[PDB]
Amino acid sequence: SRYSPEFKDPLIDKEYYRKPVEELTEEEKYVRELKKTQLIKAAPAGKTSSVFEDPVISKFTNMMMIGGNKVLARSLMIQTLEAVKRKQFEKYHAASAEEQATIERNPYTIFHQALKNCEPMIGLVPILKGGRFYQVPVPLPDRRRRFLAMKWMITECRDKKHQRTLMPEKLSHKLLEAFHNQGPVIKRKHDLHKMAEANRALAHY
Amino acid sequence: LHIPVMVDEVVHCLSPQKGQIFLDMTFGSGGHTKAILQKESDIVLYALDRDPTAYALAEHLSELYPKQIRAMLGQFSQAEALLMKAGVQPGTFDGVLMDLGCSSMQLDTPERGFSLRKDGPLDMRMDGGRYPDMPTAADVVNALDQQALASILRTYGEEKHAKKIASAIVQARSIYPITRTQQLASIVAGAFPPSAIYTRKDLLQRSTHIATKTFQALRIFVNNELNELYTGLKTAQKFLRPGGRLVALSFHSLEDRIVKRFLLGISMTERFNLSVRQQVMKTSQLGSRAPLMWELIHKKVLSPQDQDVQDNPRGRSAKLRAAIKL
Ligand SMILES: Nc1ncnc2c1ncn2[C@@H]1O[C@H](CSCC[C@H](N)C(=O)O)[C@@H](O)[C@H]1O
Repeated sequence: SRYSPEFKDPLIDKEYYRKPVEELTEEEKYVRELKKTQLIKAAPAGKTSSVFEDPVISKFTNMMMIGGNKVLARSLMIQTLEAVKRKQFEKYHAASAEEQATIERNPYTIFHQALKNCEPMIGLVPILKGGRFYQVPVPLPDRRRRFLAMKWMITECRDKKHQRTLMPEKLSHKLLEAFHNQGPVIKRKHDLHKMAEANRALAHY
Repeated sequence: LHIPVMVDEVVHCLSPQKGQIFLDMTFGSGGHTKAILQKESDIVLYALDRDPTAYALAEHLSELYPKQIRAMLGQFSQAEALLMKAGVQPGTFDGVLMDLGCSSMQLDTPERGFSLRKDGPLDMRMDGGRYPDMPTAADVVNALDQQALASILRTYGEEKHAKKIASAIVQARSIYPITRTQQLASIVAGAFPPSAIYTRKDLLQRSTHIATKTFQALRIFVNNELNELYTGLKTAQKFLRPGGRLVALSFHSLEDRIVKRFLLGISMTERFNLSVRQQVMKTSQLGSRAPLMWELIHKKVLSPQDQDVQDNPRGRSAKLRAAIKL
């Protein structure tokens, strides 16, 4: 890294700075006087203080990026969010006053809940025993569960089964499926859990 | 003459009876196949062999019984397809007699190249030119490196001196091509002092040439008898009727293990000759078998009568493993 270990990561949070002094604790008062003597890394081009900043969608965009083409990756993302919103406005206008209350039209709420429905609680590890391989179940950390939900969704949309369908239509269709606990990605979660139940007797390895 | 090995046991074991259809995956000379068509005149039988000369014998012998014997040609792996063309995919074969090894005719005829004692082309190939591109033992020895050829001898020949007997072959081939049986035998002997030529002994305690383990090793790598034996047994099981008696004959340990580990479900990747002590040590580490698909008619391997061994020393090591499908 071109940053010496002395450089600290920047904290981009407007609220963190406007917080009054009186509310601060003696520990939080020390952290603030300390950072005034520390070197701070330049803020990356990715994240800003904008009110529309979403770290989860920004991460999903990077996991879709091919060969540093962020413009294309982000274009696909915003086209998916627009395709999700238009599909829900079409379902909303076609519904009755009672069903309309249950129809979600916010694509960020759908995107977040769609991924949370795909996160696998437990996973498997390929372990070797006596020249023979047997998988072992293990709890998954929070980072790993969130990463696997985004990798399974992107992998499913890149599958060759989809013929000539553009990515914003594929991803929007899969997100709305997972939002309703349906789809291939939800099945992958269920299969991983079901396999991790058939290997419970192998938890001692 | 070569009497069919353990013919009395194999006949009693399969108890051929009217209304039963049987298969024979190794017709060869046909001594066993004919002993089975004698007890039951109403029997139905199917034959198979890898040797076209053996398949011609069956065709010539088909005259004796027009339909009771049906001759087929091909390897164990190709047997299912050949029999699938007939359409007997379920098969419901009452018994499959999978005799193993080299035919008496194959190794009594010097031209076939199986006998080190005689002088024939170094073929050592059960195939009789049905596939003229199939490598012969001469090709195997002239091409493979010391490490590669040593493995053939070590794994298939049970030969301690695999590096010593393989280096001699590598040096000899460079000087001249290895194309005759005696030429190879002399090369293998030349790896050891001259007295070594007959130091080794068989279980019969009769002196054997010091290259009897290289002729067996190549014989099994040229004809891939071991890998073809696993598919051959598997195919028999699929084509074997429930309640049908299988009978194999293993003349050496490597084939005997596969038959034992197949009729008992034991994994083929387990360690050989495991003692009770080692079995305890193996499982103690993990602490931190599937239902059998066979019912062994005779629990322990049968063997030829000692008197019969002297009459037919070639079959001394015949280990008969009988089982009934489950
Ligand atoms: N993979 C294979 N598929 C088919 N036949 C094979 C084979 N490996 C060996 N054989 C043949 O099976 C026979 C075994 S030795 C001869 C036994 C025979 N019952 C007899 O009449 O003596 C030989 O003819 C050999 O060429």
